[PDB]
Amino acid sequence: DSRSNAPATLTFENMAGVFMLVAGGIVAGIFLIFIEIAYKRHK
Amino acid sequence: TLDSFMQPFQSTLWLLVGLSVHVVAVMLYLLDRFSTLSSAMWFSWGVLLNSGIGEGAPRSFSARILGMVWAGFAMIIVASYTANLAAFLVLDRPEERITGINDPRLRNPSDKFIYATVKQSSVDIYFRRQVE
Amino acid sequence: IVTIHQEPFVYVKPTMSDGTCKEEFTVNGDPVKKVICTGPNDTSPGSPRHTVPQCCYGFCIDLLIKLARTMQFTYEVHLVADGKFGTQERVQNSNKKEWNGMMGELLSGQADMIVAPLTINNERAQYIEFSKPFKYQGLTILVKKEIPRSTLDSFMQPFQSTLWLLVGLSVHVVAVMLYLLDRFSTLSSAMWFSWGVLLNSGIGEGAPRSFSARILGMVWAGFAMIIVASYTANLAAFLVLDRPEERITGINDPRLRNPSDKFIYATVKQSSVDIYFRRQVELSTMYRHMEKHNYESAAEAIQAVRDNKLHAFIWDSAVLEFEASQKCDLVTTGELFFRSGFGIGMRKDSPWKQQVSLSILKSHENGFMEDLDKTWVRYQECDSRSNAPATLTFENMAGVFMLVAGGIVAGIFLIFIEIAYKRHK
Amino acid sequence: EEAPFVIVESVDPLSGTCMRNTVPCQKRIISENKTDEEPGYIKKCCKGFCIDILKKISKSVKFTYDLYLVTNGKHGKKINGTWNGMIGEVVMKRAYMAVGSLTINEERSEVVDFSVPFIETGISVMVSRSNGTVSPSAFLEPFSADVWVMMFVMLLIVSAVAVFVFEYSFTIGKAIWLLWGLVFNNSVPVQNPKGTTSKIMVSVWAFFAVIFLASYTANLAAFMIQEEYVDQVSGLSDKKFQRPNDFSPPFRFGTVPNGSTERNIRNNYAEMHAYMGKFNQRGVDDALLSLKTGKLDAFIYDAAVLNYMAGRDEGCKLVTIGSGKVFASTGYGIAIQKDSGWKRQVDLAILQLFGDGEMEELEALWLTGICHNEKNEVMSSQLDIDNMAGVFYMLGAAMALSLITFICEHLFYWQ
Amino acid sequence: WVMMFVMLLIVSAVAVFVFEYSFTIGKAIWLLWGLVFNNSVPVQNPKGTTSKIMVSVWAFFAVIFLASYTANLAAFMIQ
Ligand SMILES: *[C@@H]1O[C@H](CO)[C@@H](O[C@@H]2O[C@H](CO)[C@@H](O)[C@H](O)[C@H]2NC(C)=O)[C@H](O)[C@H]1NC(C)=O
Ligand SMILES: *[C@@H]1O[C@H](CO)[C@@H](O)[C@H](O)[C@H]1NC(C)=O
Ligand SMILES: C[C@]12C[C@@H]3C[C@](C)(C1)C[C@@](N)(C3)C2
Repeated sequence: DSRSNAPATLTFENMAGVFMLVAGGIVAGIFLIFIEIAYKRHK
Repeated sequence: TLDSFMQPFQSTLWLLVGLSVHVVAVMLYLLDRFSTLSSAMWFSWGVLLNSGIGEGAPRSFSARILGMVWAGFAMIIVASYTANLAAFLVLDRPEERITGINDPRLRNPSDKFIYATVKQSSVDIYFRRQVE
Repeated sequence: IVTIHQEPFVYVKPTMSDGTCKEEFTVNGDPVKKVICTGPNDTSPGSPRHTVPQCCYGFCIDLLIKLARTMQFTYEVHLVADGKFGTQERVQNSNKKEWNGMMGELLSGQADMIVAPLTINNERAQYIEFSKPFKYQGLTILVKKEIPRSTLDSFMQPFQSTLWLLVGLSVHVVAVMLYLLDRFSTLSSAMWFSWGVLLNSGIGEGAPRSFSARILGMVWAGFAMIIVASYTANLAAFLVLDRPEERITGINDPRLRNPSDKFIYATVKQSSVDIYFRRQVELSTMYRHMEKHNYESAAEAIQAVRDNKLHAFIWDSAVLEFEASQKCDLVTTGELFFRSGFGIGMRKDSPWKQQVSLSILKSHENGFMEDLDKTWVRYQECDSRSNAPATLTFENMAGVFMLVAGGIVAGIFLIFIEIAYKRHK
Repeated sequence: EEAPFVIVESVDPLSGTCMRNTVPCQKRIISENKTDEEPGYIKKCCKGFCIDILKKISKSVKFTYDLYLVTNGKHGKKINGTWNGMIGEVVMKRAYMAVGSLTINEERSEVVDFSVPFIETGISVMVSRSNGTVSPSAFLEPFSADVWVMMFVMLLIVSAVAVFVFEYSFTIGKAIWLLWGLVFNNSVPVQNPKGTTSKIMVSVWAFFAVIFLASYTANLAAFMIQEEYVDQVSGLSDKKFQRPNDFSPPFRFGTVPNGSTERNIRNNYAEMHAYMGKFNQRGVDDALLSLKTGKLDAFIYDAAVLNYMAGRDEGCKLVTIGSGKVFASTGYGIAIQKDSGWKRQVDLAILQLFGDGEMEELEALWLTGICHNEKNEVMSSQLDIDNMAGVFYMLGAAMALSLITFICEHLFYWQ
Repeated sequence: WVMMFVMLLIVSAVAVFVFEYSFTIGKAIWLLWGLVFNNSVPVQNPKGTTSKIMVSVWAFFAVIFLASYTANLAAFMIQ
């Protein structure tokens, strides 16, 4: 590359930080569904 | 590029805004009781995150003003968030750039700065011959 | 005493019929010390040059008052005849050389103390032994600055007229395409489905059932988002970039290093700056251009700079800076050179030399000079930098406010059309 | 010897003497008090700013010299009405002349005679650079109250005319609620009417609202790009100095003793000296090192050496207040034994360098730094609570107004 | 962007699994696409209770992502 200011496009360093959060939400979804059905049936 | 959620903000802001959401939900419940309980939190979160979810706006007047100001807060929050991200994104320190032969770094050398050339070349003749 | 007024160190004002001038209260109302001067009237030569009494005051007179009270002596001031600082000049093609101006006044019996903005150099130190300076300064350059671009119109600035037309045509084109797709395999609903999504506002419940039409809408939503983001980025980028200015660097500027026929600058006649320029041998190339355009006094030069007749002015740093922050049509630039403070002039044989030299340091160490500086110098005025981040004024609001009313009147006209249409059916 | 003006360094061991562009400066070493040996001397050679100016003046006036370092004592404090150090030595006729860093005041001028000053300095302070920017109410910086109330009245008028159109279950509260929710990024979910002209009006309002929002974000961002860094302390008369114990755990600032700065500050302010009485420091290097580790919050010394030291330290993490506002500006000089004929000669000779301009090149060579004082203002980050407390203050005020209005309405409907 | 697409696919599959315990895959993808660009397009709501929690994190992702894109873009244009 060349130049001095170097405006750099963002990369996976940004992507993975929020992919971890979305994956955690997705995987916790099933556990929360199980909790929800247990609470709905028990009461 | 740092952490996406930590670069412009501290955690304390996140905890404070979450507590504000909870307390304004409690306040909406209190206003509703005085003059749905499970819908106030959904309303607050939908306003906060601009989601398509929604059940019903409160019917009281002061509740309407409170909802208006609560909706106003989130726009300011998100606008500040973007603005801070950019500034950060475009200003980089230009330090460690030698201008050339007139730099005071070279005219008064220090022990922490070392520089040298190839012996028996034009550089040695040029430096040795000059008397300054 | 013999003293001149440059800008701030002495003020000259006429007196009332009673023989004095009514006192002018300070910001806190404290009295302002004055003194009855006896100086010539008017400026130009050839006038009825008969002396008149008048009153003077400024940053220097009060210092003189403090010096007189501390050393217990009386005084009677009077201004100079020619209004020039003075330097050596051989006259009548004779062997001897004699000064003119304040130099002559002090050197031959006329005066005893020079209390004025006098600069210290080698020539004036030969015949006068000075005192410790009370205010350091230098030499700077005065230029004029141009007003930058305005905030412009809300719509014209980041988009030129050629577009808007194409997007207005294309929205109707894609609406027609969607209507044709619906008809082949609700026509009015497509127009709202298009306009609302462009406009980021929810109107109607347009939910096409076609697979291809749904794909087309999903594609066009991103286009709308890109258009909005591009507009925002354009306006943000244009609102912060500033037009570069010349801002002549200083004595090293190539424009000052050689004469030009579109760049004229001058300095007051027969002063220390002229001596500094003439004495050095290499600086002749621009002194030669300077010597044909010099002026009479700084009270006239600064007035000429505003009227667009001079592109530069070389003079004292303190006086120029004081009048750079008071009127914000003029900006000072550059770096200081030939750094040498002022002083009080004496003959070579007087105890007042030693006593004043000690007392001036005494008064300088205990912050009294800072009090004078705050009183007479650092009140400041409009000095809004150079970039000046501008809060958007009525310029943006007026256009949108007019549109709102235009939309209202168009709406009532369309209401009349709506009753017309209802009657037609 | 003092770091930015006169530098002393070891000679070349191989040759037996040191480099050129320098002059020898003989150094005296102390011995054991039990039995002092024959006066020992060690050959050192000194180079720097004052040494070079002295070398120029000596050749200009054609006289010779032989300089030596002082054995004991700094620039000099008076004890028992008698002086020590360089100013002490010059009185006892052993030296007859001094050169180097020596501030000019009335006490020293009452003993020996000085020369016209050739550099400007005084009393100045420096503080560490805080990270961030002073942006208390930056959200109010864009726009102005005029447009804020103008858009209120415009939306009231358009809502009223929309209700008028609806006349020929669209209520009054829902009408204004729709527009207010829609103007702010269409966040609130509402219900829409069935009138075509009302649809046109709300579409126009949406156009206006969208144009609004983008301009507001760009104006705010631009504005942030242009932020100004302002030092915490305005000056020496600031309340943070005169009243040190009432704000926070007291500041950590001190001065190097045995100096003209302490003498100047003693007579002007005694209680400050009483406070300094416990927070002295060993030297300039130790104070500069301790500034970065948080042990000290401010430092006071002569501006001439601090201005040089700011631009030479690694990086630009250290600054000075304001525009380098010097306090009680004085200048260095050349001490001379009283009533000597050489005083006028050397005073007239040193002024000759003003005209020639050689000193300007000399000082640009010997004093230019790297760092700048032109408001670098790198970036604000992390958005601390103090940067954005005003919005939560407004939220609390709105909550109080809502509760008091609800109580008032309940009372009005109670009767 | 391929990660975006596979994210929509997997979230739609998770939503179908949620609905297992008039929502369909036709409107779920429409909603997921719409919330990316400021939810401009009208859409049909998910009646399921947990589907709201499933989509709230997606909306949070969308707003974060969106802002970054604008911001970055401004810098790019400015240099
Ligand atoms: C400031 O000057 C005083 C002069 O008394 C110094 O105090 C003496 O310093 C010497 C140096 O080793 C000691 O041997 C003496 O015992 C000290 N005398 C007393 C009464 O303490 C003091 O050290 C100087 N401080 C600085 C920072 O230079
Ligand atoms: C001053 O001199 C006296 C004797 O003349 C002596 O006792 C005292 O210690 C001296 N003071 C100092 C500070 O050396
Ligand atoms: C006006 C804008 C500017 C940017 C931030 C906001 C929150 C507001 C969303 C948007 N799509 C992009 C539109």
